[PDB]
Amino acid sequence: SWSEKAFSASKLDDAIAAKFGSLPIQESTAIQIKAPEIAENGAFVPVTVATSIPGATNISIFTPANFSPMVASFDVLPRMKPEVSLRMRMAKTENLVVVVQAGGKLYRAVREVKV
Amino acid sequence: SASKLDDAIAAKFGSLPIQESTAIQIKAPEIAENGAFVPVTVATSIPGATNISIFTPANFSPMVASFDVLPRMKPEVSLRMRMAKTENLVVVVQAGGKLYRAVREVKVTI
Amino acid sequence: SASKLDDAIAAKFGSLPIQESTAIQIKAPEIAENGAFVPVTVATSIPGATNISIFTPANFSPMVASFDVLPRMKPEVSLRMRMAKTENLVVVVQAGGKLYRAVREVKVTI
Amino acid sequence: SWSEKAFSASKLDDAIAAKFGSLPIQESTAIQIKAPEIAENGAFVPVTVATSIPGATNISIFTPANFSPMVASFDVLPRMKPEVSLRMRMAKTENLVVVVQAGGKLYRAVREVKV
Repeated sequence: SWSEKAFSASKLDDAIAAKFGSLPIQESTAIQIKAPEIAENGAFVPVTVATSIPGATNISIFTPANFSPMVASFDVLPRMKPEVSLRMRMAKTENLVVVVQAGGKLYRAVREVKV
Repeated sequence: SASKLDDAIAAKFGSLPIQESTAIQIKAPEIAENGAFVPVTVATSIPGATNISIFTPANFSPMVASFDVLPRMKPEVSLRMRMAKTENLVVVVQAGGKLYRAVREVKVTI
Repeated sequence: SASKLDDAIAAKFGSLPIQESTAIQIKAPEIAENGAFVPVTVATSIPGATNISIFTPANFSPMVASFDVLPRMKPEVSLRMRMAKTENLVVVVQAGGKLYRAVREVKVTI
Repeated sequence: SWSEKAFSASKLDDAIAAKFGSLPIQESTAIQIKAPEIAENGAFVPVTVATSIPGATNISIFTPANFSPMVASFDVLPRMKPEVSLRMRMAKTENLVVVVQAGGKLYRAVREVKV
């Protein structure tokens, strides 16, 4: 498990690098993720992501456990109060990782969904 | 007008068959005030949708948003568009190697 | 890449002959820092130019600026572009029923 | 002359309406116009226009005397510190009128160039 967490952390960093490049990243409370705290085994979990970060031009959603870690990417003109919804099947307890690009900077937020 | 829209669509998606579809929902006010921020929501129930894109052919930037998704996620996008003039919102969904489209007009008043 | 650029050009100008031209000047740094605002200046000496347009095919909005002018005004445009990655600036001038183009790359560093 | 000024004022308002529509307009000091105060008869006058207005997506330049009053229009993505230069022949003493569109609002500035 600890080993698994280290490997899935490794996957995530590479996938972010693959998408945005080697951009400095920070944690932000200006990213809102709403999902159920717990959900049923193998069920469709509604997830909603928003950000109030002004120059946000991309919202990308990563699930580091799954075989392909990037699950969705949203390009938008800035200053449009974007909010994005999707439903994802979830077979095991996993962290959703949201990365927002604004300016030349990445902002990160994470939320766990126990299954 | 149609030429410009098709060019924007082609640059995003390439040369794919496009057809109209009622399986794309666009929620917006029928009419809006000049300068007001308009809530817009777009959704689709098309099963193997891997993209949903929003175009405003009347504007300088004809593509407003693009949502790359995995199949079966039933994507929905919501945003606030400031409206200067009457506008058509064009939504295109890619599923397999087909395009699906819906159009909605938002009238603007003085 | 070229397909996308051509589509953007076609949506602005229609179906006109395009040719490369050294009568379009692009001033930009050879290399830039990631996240830095880059000064960019574009000019042309083409006499009957009625438009000069700036494209960045690598970006979400492939058209950055468009300057409609009367002939003989020798338009020049200047702006600051933030750079996230290496980029090609494509400049297109319309004169009569012909298009004229120049390209310049701006490298970006870590 | 007074009559002329009234008619050229009339032309200008119609041309602005033609371009932007019936949008409320105000005067702004956040529009910079640099041109010679005086210039020689029938000569090419270099003119530079900038604006520091944040959401500026269009700069249009009007010369209300001339037969076609709109002389140039500049569309741009916002937040790019645009500055636009041109050279115009000038046969009589005339006002340059710059209108900037940002948001749903027009901002106006004027400068006279004596010939």
